[PDB]
Amino acid sequence: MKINRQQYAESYGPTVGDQVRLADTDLWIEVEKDYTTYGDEANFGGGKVLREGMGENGTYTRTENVLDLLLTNALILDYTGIYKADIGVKDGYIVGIGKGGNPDIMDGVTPNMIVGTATEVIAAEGKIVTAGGIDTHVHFINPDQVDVALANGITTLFGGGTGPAEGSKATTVTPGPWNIEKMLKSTEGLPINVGILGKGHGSSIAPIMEQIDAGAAGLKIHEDWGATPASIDRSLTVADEADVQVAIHSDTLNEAGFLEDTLRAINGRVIHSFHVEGAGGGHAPDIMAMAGHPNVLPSSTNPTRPFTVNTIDEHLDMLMVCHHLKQNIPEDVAFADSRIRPETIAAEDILHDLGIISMMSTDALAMGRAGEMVLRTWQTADKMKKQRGPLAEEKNGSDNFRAKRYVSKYTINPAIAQGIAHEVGSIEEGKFADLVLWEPKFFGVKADRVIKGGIIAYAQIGDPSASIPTPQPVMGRRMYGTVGDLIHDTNITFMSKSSIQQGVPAKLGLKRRIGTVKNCRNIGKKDMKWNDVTTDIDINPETYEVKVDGEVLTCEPVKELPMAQRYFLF
Amino acid sequence: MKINRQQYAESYGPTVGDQVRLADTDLWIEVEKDYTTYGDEANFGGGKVLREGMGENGTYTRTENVLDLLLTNALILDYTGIYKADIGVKDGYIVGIGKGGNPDIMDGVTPNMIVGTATEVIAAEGKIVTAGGIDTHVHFINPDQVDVALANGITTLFGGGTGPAEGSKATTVTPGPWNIEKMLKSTEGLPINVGILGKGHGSSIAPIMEQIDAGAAGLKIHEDWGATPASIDRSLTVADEADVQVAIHSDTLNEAGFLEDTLRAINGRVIHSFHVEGAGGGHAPDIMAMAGHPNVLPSSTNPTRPFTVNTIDEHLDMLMVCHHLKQNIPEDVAFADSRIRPETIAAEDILHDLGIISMMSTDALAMGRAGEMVLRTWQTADKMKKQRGPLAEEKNGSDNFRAKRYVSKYTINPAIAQGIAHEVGSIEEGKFADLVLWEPKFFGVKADRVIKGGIIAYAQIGDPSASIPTPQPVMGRRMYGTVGDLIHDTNITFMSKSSIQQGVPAKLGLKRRIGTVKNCRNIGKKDMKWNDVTTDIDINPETYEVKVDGEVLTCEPVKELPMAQRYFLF
Amino acid sequence: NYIVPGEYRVAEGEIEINAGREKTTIRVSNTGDRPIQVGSHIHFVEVNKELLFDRAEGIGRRLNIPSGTAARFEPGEEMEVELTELGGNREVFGISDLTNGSVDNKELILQRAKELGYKGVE
Amino acid sequence: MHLNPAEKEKLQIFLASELALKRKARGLKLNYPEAVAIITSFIMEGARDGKTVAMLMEEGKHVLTRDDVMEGVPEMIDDIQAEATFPDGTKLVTVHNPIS
Amino acid sequence: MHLNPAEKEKLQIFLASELALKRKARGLKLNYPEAVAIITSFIMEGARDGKTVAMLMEEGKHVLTRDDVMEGVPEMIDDIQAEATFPDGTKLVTVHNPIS
Amino acid sequence: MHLNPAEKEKLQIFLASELALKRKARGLKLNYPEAVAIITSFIMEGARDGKTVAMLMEEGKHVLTRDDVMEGVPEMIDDIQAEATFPDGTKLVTVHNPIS
Ligand SMILES: [Ag+]
Ligand SMILES: [Ag+]
Ligand SMILES: [Ag+]
Ligand SMILES: [Ag+]
Ligand code: NI
Ligand code: NI
Ligand code: NI
Ligand code: NI
Ligand SMILES: [O]
Ligand SMILES: [O]
Repeated sequence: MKINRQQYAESYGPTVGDQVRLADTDLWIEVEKDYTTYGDEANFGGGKVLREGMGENGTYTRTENVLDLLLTNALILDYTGIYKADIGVKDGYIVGIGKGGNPDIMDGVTPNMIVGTATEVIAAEGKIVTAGGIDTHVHFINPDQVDVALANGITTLFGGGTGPAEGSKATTVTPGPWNIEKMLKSTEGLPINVGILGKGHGSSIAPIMEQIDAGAAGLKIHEDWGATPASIDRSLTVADEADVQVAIHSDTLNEAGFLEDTLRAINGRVIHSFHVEGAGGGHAPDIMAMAGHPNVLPSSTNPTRPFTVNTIDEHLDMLMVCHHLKQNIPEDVAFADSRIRPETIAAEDILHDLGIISMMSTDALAMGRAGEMVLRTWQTADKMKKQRGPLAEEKNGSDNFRAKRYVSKYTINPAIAQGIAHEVGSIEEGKFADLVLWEPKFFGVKADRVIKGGIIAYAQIGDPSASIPTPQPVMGRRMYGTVGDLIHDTNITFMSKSSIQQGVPAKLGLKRRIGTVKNCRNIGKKDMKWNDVTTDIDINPETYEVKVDGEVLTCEPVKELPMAQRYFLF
Repeated sequence: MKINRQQYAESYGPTVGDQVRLADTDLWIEVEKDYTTYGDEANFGGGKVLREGMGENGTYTRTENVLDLLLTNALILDYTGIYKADIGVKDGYIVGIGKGGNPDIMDGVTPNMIVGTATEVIAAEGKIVTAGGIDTHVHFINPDQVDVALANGITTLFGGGTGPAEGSKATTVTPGPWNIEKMLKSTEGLPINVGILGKGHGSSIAPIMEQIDAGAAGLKIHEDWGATPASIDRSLTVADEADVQVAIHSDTLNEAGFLEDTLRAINGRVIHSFHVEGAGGGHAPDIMAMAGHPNVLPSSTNPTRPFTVNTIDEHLDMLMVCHHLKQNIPEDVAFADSRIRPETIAAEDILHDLGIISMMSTDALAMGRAGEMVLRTWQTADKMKKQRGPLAEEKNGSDNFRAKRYVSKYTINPAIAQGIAHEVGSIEEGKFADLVLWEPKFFGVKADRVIKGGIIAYAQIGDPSASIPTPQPVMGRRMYGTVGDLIHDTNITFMSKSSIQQGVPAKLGLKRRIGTVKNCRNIGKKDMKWNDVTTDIDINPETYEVKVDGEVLTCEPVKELPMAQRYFLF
Repeated sequence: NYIVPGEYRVAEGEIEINAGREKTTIRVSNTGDRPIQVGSHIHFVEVNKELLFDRAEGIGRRLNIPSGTAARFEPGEEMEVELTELGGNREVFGISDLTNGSVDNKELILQRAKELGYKGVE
Repeated sequence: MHLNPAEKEKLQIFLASELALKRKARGLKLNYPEAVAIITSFIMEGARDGKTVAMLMEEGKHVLTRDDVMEGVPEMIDDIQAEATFPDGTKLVTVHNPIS
Repeated sequence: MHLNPAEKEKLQIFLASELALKRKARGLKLNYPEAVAIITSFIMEGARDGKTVAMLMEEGKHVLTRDDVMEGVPEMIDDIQAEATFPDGTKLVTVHNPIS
Repeated sequence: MHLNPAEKEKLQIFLASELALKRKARGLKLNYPEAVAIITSFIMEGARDGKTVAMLMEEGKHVLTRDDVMEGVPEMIDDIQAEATFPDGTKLVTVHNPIS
């Protein structure tokens, strides 16, 4: 008996060779392989396969290769591949990617993916499943920002702040032992993974290091605290000792140095360059040249992503409002014109497409949008396909190569940069079960369900008084993973090895899962999945034109984007 | 000096012989007796009786027969009676039903109902007071469902789920030790009593029993997991050992047996039959015959309650949406026609009226309405009075007999079925102070105040910025019982004896009151208060007509209900 | 170039289910007065006692239908179905408690079926 | 007023519908949430008028047509579901394929 | 805008009043929450107009009559209370027995 | 509808704008939150219409004049900021000194 490929895809989701459109973009992903055994597909419901003695095993106790949760028939989109599999979760981690069910009667069952008495089922047939997004440029300004992040598929927030204090409103900084302790306690109530950055400023080691020992997961060097040679040098000396990452927003004003001075202070040590294009901050006009260096892990923030007809007008005024600039102070106008540059914003689109900028991030509530990292990644990929054509690496008319290059920018690459990819950032066996289900029609726009540590934390779901959950109004809502003590077991606080060794979690009474930051001094650009290109980036100081391999990088701004007015009420 | 009966009832609430209309129904309850001493009624306010040296005792410390809380002048509606009393609460439990005040100067004071320095006062004059509702068919899908339940007077949720996972969206199941532990922790944050059901599926004892040992309060057998003879048998063997209840949603498809096969597997052991009418699930077409058996504790879910002109059109389409049925697959149309039956829905109204179906429940967010168990109980009673007339048992032109038969369906009977009636389900001395105040005009529609463990958890109250609390907008709001650590002391997590003996609460750090499930293997239909009828129910397999004592049970659907468009904004 | 958000472009061809397993056609009759619907993955010998067929021919087998679908038998209906072989370890536990081990133990399965009145033990 | 949770939520649908209707009146092609909001509010106001579930299942397929909405919106909406208080209590309406 | 909690809540009353007025305009007899919403919003908009508490205590008894509302609604509403910002700050208005 | 947090919040701005416009239509001088609500909703509805950021920066300075608002309101509003979905995605509009 045979099923045509349209009916097969309707029932079980797509299989090998089938393509799926990403929302209302021009981007097509193709199923590369499928772990199923055709006819033994797992499914749940009335008269379906996952029933006792059938696709559900009735013999094995939970410890005996039985799952706590099976996602059936998932279309995985990950740096590791675009492929069809069941996903098995146990003790809050991904334990099996393959074929779930009952070895009693089914062929091809992955041995540790038994559906048993202990197993919950999520139907992923017809869904795209990705890793949770890893946002490494978060300002903690307003707790309302967390649901905004969850609604667009973000599961980890790395950054800093104490709420809407001016220090926090400009910089990803939780400064000093006391502010760090207070925000680790606050974190107990936030339904998302968190890591806190200390102030990467000082001329003595001790004031900087004591933040790492207090429970910071990294440092932020910001020009608003003095992005001087000394603050850069001391921060990186601390980071090399403590095994944590340093993020930098460099000296835009070129007050104590130009870019070459900042690179000399770094002295070949690993650093994460934030908003590397420079509208969000950095050496005017040539900061984006950072992204060519082997020791630099370069991220964009999201408002420049991608280059549109309203970008420049919006950014010139945003910078006026953010910096309190006056239109009748010539030095303010000159500063703004030196910082907001169509030449570097247009080049930023192409550097993303070429794998020269490795990461996306938000700059949430300081100069960026908490719920638009995933959204603007795909809008950029779609613009680049329209303006540059399929990449040479593509086959079968699919955009799989571009889809793996771009999904890496907000999943695995930030995780690697931060020293947390042992826990999060990809759908791989042994990693924490932070998973986002998307309807293809809503892909990258509005998440269906966000799984945190193997329990749903956030869902687009309807009327709580209704007979069924699908009636209006369908909106983003916190789910049982956020409630009571379950918020502790489904979320990770990432901390320095030293703060963990010194017992800070017990001292502060932290109940959340504790994640260890490690292995982020030994990495470089080569470690950025699908985004590992080093090259000489030339930025003309007079014209701001960007050149790579002697070729000017330029593209036009677009009048319209997908993943925009078809979807949003405002 | 004498007071006429109109002024008496306005000042103190009604007294013996006085009748009260239930909302906008045709149902009248009559005060059967009054514990007061006329002239010594308790009341609180300026120049009122509960003042030091007067109706308040100024001598006794709290331990010396003094109450923490007195509800003055309550009209109790309970399986135990419809009568006027003061209700005294201490240490979160009902300690006295009788006459409160000061034995110094008042006649007839119940000895442990002293109003003292330690005593808070709730005025219940002109209110109806009931037990909190016990909903034993809850799907834990969306935490927003809890306020919906509180707003219609529900105080205990028994069921299962992990949030909007497909397993939980179809079945009242929290599967396996890990999911159960995670949801017991979630429960710490839910302002309502909770008991969790495990998966009642397997062919070996150990995978089922380990859920009871992990902290489940019972099991659910659901056809979506395989409602086979084996899963039924193993679940009941576990339940008989563990002293917990089993709920069943039987094999609608008759795949492994017909009703007589399911009854043979049960083998005379006690079981709770969910949605016994069968629109919500079960052997097509004759599941409702379960409700005639002495070992079956039968509940309805609420969307069939009662039979209205929109019921069938609504249910046929609801089942199409719920099951993903296609109108052009003849087997889907045949299935739907075999399951949604006016003959069994009409008979269900009369079986309720006759005391043959013992319980109501919601089926919250799977196939039923979280906030309409109480609402639809009274709409059914009102329809039955209009179509069948006063029951023969009635006296004085009151509906007291019908009111006790119907209030039992959502208070005491589910509590007895679940093994929790030692703690909850009625207004009796020694039970937990879960109490709902109703204005008669809103009775069964919108609760005034919901008391949980002797503290108000939920109230219809107005503008929080106002001089007084009655200005608009008046809406359902969480009260201080829900806030901080008080949510732990005012709510009960119900658990198996074995999980309690094995120290699960301390292992998981549960701070809630722990309730023990017990005495639910030794009971049957005879134990269902006012709803204890066993009889041969015949369901014609060709016509679906229902007969009891040789008589076809049929009634018409109604075009209008009370407790509907007079009250609701949508 | 009309855009349907999230649409599929499925490849050419057909998906063969249960490829390479033996297929068997049998006649089955619902002798009962209520409808019986049978899922794709129930051990076929363990279905409702009132379905009459050669029970031996259901041992070690299930319906050769797409995963998660069912065959429906109206009251009194007789029709042919196609069976495929169980796979994996070819063991069945629970369901109607007729097997509880290898599907190879045909005589033991049929003896229990006959004693419990599963119609068609020949 | 004694608003319960669902009454408080469902006020939002009426508001979104009022916003969408103003956008349609100034000549915009409506987007996905606009279209859903208009048809949902229609159903809830129909229940309040005392229409049957059967009448609203029919009418809901004629509230908006494909020339009222953006490219792809018809194909994004498989169905629209709403629960409202009819004269005979709360019932579920599902409008299947509301826009062609 | 600097909205405080009461300003955010009281927007809901205006909305419920707008919904109720549309239901009255298409010829429905109004129910309990509709009637309360209309009279409440009247009071709050009256305060904003700079009417006195005394004027609104009188006017609120003539916003709706028994032929505007369902059977029993007049007798369900003992009073309607609202606090609003008058030219002389927040004051409480109670309209007693607003519908006969 | 799949409303996200910002969509749910921004419905409130449209509502406050509708309330303020009704107050202006019956001849009231508008106060601070009314004025902000009207100009904010104008910007968000402009984005929905497909105007540019540059057009709304100009137009927003002519929605209300000093004779529409109470004494001191012009000088209380330094600027009005709103983010909305333009055809090219979310952008920030700031209207500087909207009322003189
Ligand atoms: Ag800025
Ligand atoms: Ag700035
Ligand atoms: Ag259903
Ligand atoms: Ag269903
Ligand atoms: Ni920066
Ligand atoms: Ni920043
Ligand atoms: Ni059920
Ligand atoms: Ni259910
Ligand atoms: O930034
Ligand atoms: O159910």
